[PDB]
Amino acid sequence: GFGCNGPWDEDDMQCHNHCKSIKGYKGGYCAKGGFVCKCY
Repeated sequence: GFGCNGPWDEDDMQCHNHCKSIKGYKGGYCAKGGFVCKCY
């Protein structure tokens, strides 16, 4: 979700911006074959 819609629809920036809006996270990217927005 959050832009991570598989290896043909992998919007890392959308995920990153989603993750950065959550207190305590620095960023994010698509993981698990493009299907998971992973925040860090």
